[PDB]
Amino acid sequence: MRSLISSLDLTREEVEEILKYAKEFKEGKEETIKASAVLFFSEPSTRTRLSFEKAARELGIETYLVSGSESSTVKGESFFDTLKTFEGLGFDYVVFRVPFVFFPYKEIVKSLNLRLVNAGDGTHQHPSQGLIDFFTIKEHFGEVKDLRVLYVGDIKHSRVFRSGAPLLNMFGAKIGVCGPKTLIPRDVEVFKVDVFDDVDKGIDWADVVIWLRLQKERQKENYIPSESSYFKQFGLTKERFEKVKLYMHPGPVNRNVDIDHELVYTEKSLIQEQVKNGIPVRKAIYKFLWT
Amino acid sequence: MRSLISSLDLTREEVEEILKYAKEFKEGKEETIKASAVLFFSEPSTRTRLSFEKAARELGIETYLVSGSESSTVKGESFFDTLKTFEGLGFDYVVFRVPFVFFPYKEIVKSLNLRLVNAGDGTHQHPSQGLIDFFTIKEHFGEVKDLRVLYVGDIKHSRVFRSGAPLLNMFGAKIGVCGPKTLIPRDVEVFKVDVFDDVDKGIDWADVVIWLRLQKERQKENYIPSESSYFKQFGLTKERFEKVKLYMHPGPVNRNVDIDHELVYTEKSLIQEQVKNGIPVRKAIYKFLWT
Amino acid sequence: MLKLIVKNGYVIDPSQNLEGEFDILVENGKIKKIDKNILVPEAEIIDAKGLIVCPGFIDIHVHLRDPGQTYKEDIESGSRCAVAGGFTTIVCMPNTNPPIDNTTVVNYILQKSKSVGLCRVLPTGTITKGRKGKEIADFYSLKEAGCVAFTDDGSPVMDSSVMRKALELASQLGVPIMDACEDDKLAYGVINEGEVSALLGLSSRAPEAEEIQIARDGILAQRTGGHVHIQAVSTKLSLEIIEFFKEKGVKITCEVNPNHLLFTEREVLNSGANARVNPPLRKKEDRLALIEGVKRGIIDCFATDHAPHQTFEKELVEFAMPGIIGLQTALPSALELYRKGIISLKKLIEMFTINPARIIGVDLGTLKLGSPADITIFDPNKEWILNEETNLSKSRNTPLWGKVLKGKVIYTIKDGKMVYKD
Amino acid sequence: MLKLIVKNGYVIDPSQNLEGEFDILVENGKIKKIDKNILVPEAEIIDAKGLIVCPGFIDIHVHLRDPGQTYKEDIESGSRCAVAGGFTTIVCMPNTNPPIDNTTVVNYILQKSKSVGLCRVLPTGTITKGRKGKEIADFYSLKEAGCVAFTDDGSPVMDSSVMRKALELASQLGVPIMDACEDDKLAYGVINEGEVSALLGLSSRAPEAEEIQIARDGILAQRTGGHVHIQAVSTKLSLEIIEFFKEKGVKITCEVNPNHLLFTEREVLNSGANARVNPPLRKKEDRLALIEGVKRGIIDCFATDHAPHQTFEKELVEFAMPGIIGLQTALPSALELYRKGIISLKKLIEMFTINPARIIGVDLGTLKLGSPADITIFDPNKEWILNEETNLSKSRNTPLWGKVLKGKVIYTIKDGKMVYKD
Ligand SMILES: O=C(O)C[C@H](NC(=O)CP(=O)(O)O)C(=O)O
Ligand SMILES: O=C(O)C[C@H](NC(=O)CP(=O)(O)O)C(=O)O
Ligand SMILES: O=C1C[C@@H](C(=O)O)NC(=O)N1
Ligand SMILES: O=C1C[C@@H](C(=O)O)NC(=O)N1
Ligand SMILES: [Ba+2]
Ligand SMILES: [Ba+2]
Ligand SMILES: [Ba+2]
Ligand SMILES: [Zn+2]
Ligand SMILES: [Zn+2]
Repeated sequence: MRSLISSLDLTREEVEEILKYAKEFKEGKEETIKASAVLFFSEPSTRTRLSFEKAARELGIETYLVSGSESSTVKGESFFDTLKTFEGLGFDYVVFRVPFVFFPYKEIVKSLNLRLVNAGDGTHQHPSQGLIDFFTIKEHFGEVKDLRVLYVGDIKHSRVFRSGAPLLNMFGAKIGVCGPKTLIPRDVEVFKVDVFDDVDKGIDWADVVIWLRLQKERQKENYIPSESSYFKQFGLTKERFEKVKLYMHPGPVNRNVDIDHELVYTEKSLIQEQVKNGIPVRKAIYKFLWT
Repeated sequence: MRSLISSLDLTREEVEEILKYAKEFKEGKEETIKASAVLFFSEPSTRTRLSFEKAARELGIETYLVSGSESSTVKGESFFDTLKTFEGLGFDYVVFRVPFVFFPYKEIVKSLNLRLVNAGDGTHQHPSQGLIDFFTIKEHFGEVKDLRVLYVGDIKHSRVFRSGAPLLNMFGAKIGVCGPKTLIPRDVEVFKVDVFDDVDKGIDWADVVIWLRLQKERQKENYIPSESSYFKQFGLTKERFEKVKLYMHPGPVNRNVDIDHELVYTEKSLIQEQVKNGIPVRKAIYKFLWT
Repeated sequence: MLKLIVKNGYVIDPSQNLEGEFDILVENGKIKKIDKNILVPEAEIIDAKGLIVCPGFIDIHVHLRDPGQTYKEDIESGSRCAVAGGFTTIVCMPNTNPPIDNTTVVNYILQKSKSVGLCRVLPTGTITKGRKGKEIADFYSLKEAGCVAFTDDGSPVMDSSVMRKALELASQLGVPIMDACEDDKLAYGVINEGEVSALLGLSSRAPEAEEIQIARDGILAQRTGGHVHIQAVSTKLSLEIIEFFKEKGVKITCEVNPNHLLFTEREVLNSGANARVNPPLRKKEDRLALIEGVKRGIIDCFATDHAPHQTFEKELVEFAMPGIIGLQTALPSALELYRKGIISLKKLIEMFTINPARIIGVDLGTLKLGSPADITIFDPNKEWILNEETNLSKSRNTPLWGKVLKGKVIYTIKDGKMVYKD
Repeated sequence: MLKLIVKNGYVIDPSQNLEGEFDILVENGKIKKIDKNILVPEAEIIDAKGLIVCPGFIDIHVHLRDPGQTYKEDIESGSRCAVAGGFTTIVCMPNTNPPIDNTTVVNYILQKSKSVGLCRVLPTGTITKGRKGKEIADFYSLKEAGCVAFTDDGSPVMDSSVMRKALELASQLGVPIMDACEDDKLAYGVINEGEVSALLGLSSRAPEAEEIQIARDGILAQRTGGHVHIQAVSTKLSLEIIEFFKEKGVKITCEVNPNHLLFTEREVLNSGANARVNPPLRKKEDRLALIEGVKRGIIDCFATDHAPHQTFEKELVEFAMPGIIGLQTALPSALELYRKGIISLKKLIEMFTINPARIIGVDLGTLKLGSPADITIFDPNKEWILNEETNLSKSRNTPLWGKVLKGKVIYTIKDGKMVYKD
């Protein structure tokens, strides 16, 4: 009966198990889980919320949606008390996305009779996205071992990076980061990463590049002089398209900031593939947590 | 084919009937009602909305959710016209929570081919919560007759008090109130209540104490000098915990305002029990209103 | 100090309907026995022969200026004034700087007063935070720390719900509101709206400013059940309004500043800014009505509103700080009414002792067996002059400066200890 | 209490280069003689056989939370912690509520501390009014009332002229500035900018925030002639900068929180919000540099920055109040360095006694003849656990909660009076 709060808590075996279910679901496996899930979102979401929702429903899980600013959070109900409320209401799963870092989480998880699934907690973790990104990379290449995976952009504020990098590392991939030096953590090498000052070197090095969106709503000061200059320095431009081998973006894309307006859906883009992998990976997670 | 707008409209027999269904549902009774319900919330809610929703779904009722500020209320549709819209759309039930007092209501109820269920109307009524509180008290003690039930806090702004007190009274319980004198109605004795100036006397008197949240979003001026002083004067502090026999809170709790941070889930607290009783009581209400 | 005897004095204890020539035995700071010619082995003796012996006086309206304005007065200088005037208990007002709207300021005052060790100083809290008139203060914490009442003195409360809420929360706690009654739209000038303002063109303060708030407070007291104490009453209509609410059983009490018994607005022409005070000195008809309100029991007690200000704050009337010192002059001032046969000596003592005690709900102002040995001993006939030789205040601001007073404290006793002697 | 003798202990008084097995005679709260086998008629005796006897410890960085946050700790609970930890003198920080920026708050603390009567509590004042960082506070009135230093702890001063003006006006008065060094543009997150912030995405506080202000303060101290004391030093570069100014003869002193000697940022992963502190726990290299700065005499004293917060203020790191309690754990924590042979026992005592005394200019931290009999007696080897049985703080916020400590106070003596015993 467990929870998935952080990629850092998954063993190799657990990832193999999840991704095996995900592949099975992608190939059309049906399965019924008689459960209910409440999806508690106090940050915006399109794909993460809808894929968790649709994944649940296709498994027979009844889904309930609560957005933070309509919930009794507005009356001062703490995060813990909200989850405890979900527990009293008989929910089996709680899929949550919140604007703060949920750390420490272990004692709270342990104290609840609930299957908690982190759909994003501030700048901290988004484990299902890391799983989707790993699965997407693996589906493309066969294995991730020794692959060179470059993340570009706002690393500092990225729960997508923090969920994906450890999983890739754990299976022998090599991670690189490139972005405005103001948005690269000083001790980013805690993820065993190479740092590229220059995105063109990073792109030549990379087997796959994951562009990340500027987390403007999370940034406590201005970190970059401008979006169009950022695009020239770091973005997937038309010139860079010739050289890029393959690329990803967890979404949503900011066109002409991250990726050129014309380059979102090319034969080199796995972006739509990440979307399509959302439901099977998120089904795999409900299943993996069903005891 | 009726509605439940106010506790004041329930006879003894009706309450016995509702609570009998609630007990049956709590003990696992299944039942199907082929109906649809629209849940129309223009104030925040977690537990009331989710328990009405989950209650409906477990009875086979299709549920639809509308939050006020996404609805055509924003285009000037009046409350009545919204309900009439629900009627044209074929809803059987309308569960509503609104920021104003729905009074008078009888003529409007009578004019609609709908089962209206008040999930909270301003400072006026919240009948399902009064039923849940009565049921919770009754499940604990066996009967409510001659029990001493103390409500603490913002009485003036409390639809929870106004729904619970008449039901308890009707079955012979004794109601007491204690709170900032600025938040006790001058003619609170219209509920046949004793008034305690001092929460420690109230706590010694009470068999069960229901802490109420300060209705800050309803208060038209400042009534108390501060939240931490309120907590010292009226809150369930650690010192008071030794003396309190049993306690409740309709939720959400404001920790260290109503109830000490450590005292929300103790062996003396029925708070979680109120949450767990939500669905069976709200099922009982749908059933009670199904003709 | 195990044992003290106050011998041969004329004892008056109105709380007990007790008077005559009796001795008082004090044991461990407390009243032990009251009887004819008491004698005990190894006792301290003070001889009160030819003098009046009564409970220590209680002044429920004093400005100690401490913290924040200690060049005017401080807890020490005010306490010396108090005891030199016969007061063993004073209530200090909360218009200090910082104001008494938190428990730190209360505790500072309590601790400093204990260190000084002359009279009991009982703090009040503000009605509003910062005394700004907008938000009720934390009554619960302030009462628990030792405040005995709430007032925004010397500022009125202008919002009626604020005042209502003050009364509600205070009565819930069992303590009164003391209200400084002067509507600030009608009282923003410097002296009474009467003959002197008309003659000189000084800005004025309308008597209705006081009356309207007293009427408001009586109504609020009536409807909330709270107790409101009206500070420094100054007009005939005011007393009429108070009596109208007292007649209905409303918990409304009041006090008079003895200066308002002695002086009218005309004093502004003789004493300049030392007659500037809020509420102002008003007309003859008001002065006489006040005396009549004392006689008829409408005014519940004397209270000085001892309000010291320095000489440079008492120059041009327009710029002068309002207030008059009075702790050392209260008794001879009151005794003027006794001499004219307006009140009895018992009545004068009631107004200084048991009446103020009952207003603030303290068990003092009494010589009941077992109660604290707070005793004042005075000569109703002894003449003296308030001047540099005799003034214990840091300030001098009173029209009685340099004038002959009749009536004077010989001994002040607090918990069985002599804290003052002539 | 005329006469007390501390017998058979191993006395260490670094201020006098005095050590050996000596007895101490105390007369009227003061040190009278120190000699082999002293014996006097009708003396109190405490036997210190097998124990270390030294001057009472002085902690120049303590949060008493009093006034205004007394649910965290108050003067009483903090004083019990102090004495249980071997401290006879503590300096309290001014980030109370209301803050210590006026003489009422100073006096409240002084008087309350006298009532409590366990250790000497020396207040500091704020650098700025309200600690808002804009206007210098009234140093003159605050020093006169008893403040021994000014700090805006736990807020940095961001304007350089404000800091310069603080240093100028303080040095004119002969008192130091204690500066909470963390530039608020570079330190507005919750933990160190290192591995843990990178791994978890918690907002961070850059080591340069501390370094830049320490460098600024050394320069200001140099040019004004004022004395600046750097609180809770936490990085290698910081110590390098301090030493650079000490080398030039600048009056700059510093302290280390023993927690920074014991823990790194990694502790955030093991203890969660009980490792949230400003300045943060930083890296291994910093921890080791700190220990090296203690060894080489760059760090002048230990000071706890005892900073209690309740458990509900120590839940999710992002929302947690920063701070660690430390008064009861300072000594065993320090003794860890003694056990590893990093510092001598004399050196450890210097850092708790004479060094902090000299920083704040008080004649304490000594067993000199005629000086106050503030004496601490301790067992360097006695094991205990900080838990519910043993904690005297109202709060529990320390990563050492529940862990085995070695080194413990057996007796604390203040003015010849035993105020604590094991
Ligand atoms: O928002 C991003 O930049 C990446 C990532 N995005 C998503 O999960 C997609 P969505 O917000 O549409 O669910 C996230 O961290 O929320
Ligand atoms: O809000 C309260 O204080 C009591 C009561 N609360 C509830 O019904 C719980 P919720 O708002 O989470 O549905 C209400 O009146 O809405
Ligand atoms: O209301 C007040 C306050 C007082 C003072 O100086 O405090 N002086 C006055 O004359 N009237
Ligand atoms: O600068 C500070 C202040 C302190 C507090 O809680 O007062 N706690 C800290 O951790 N750092
Ligand atoms: Ba695992
Ligand atoms: Ba009916
Ligand atoms: Ba919305
Ligand atoms: Zn006054
Ligand atoms: Zn500090």
